[PDB]
Amino acid sequence: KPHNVLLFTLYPNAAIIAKIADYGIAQYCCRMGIKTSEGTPGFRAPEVARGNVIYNQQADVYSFGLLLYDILTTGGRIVEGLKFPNEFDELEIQGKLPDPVKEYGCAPWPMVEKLIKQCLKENPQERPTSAQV
Amino acid sequence: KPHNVLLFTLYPNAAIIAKIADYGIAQYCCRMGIKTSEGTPGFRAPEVARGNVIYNQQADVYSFGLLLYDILTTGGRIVEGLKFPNEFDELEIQGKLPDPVKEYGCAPWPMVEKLIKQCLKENPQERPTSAQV
Repeated sequence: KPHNVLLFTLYPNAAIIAKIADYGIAQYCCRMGIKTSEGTPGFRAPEVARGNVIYNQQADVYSFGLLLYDILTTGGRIVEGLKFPNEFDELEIQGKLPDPVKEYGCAPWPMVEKLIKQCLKENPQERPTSAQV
Repeated sequence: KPHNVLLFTLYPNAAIIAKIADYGIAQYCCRMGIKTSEGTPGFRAPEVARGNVIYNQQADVYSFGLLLYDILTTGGRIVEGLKFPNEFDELEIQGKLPDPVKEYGCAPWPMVEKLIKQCLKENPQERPTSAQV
């Protein structure tokens, strides 16, 4: 989520800025996948939302994509999700999300809107791996 | 003065933070000294204040000392100098200045209070050179 990302400095030309915390539901996914479905609604992969699949580490890429969608449009959809958590979760699980530039009115960043269109596909095999992102 | 010093970033672990500007009265002091007395009252050396001496580059060290006195006690005396510019100039020219820790109430910094006691002496020959500071 945009809440487990910790900022250590706001100076752009630093060496360490962002860090990751809150490893409460981190598990082991070697080759066989995972059956338990956990994660905050609205930041879950489509496979994580449903409880009838065995998903792999690549379901964590979708969440990153959502994070990059919130980083891009300054957390625009998180504010609106407070009013409608049901629509929040439904759209996050489904994948029918608005174009980030069109609605929230941000300066175009065409080389990360491509990532946001890549690592949000409903098919986990098509999303880039974490080493490719 | 603490007005010709320009800040380019407030991140301590940078490479360039402070810079010097406003070279309006910068002159040439090879070996023979200078006779003209110029500079903002309250930031001048004792020799600069009087107009009957031939001072050298080391009269610019005193000003630096005053700057380090304002950097230390967060520009304490500059605020009080607005109410009494005459006392401001008189004390700056004379040299009878209060102990920075005692009056303005700052955390002790004993290795820069030594500079403020060194490069504010009434005898220009005793102050450290700019390469020693």
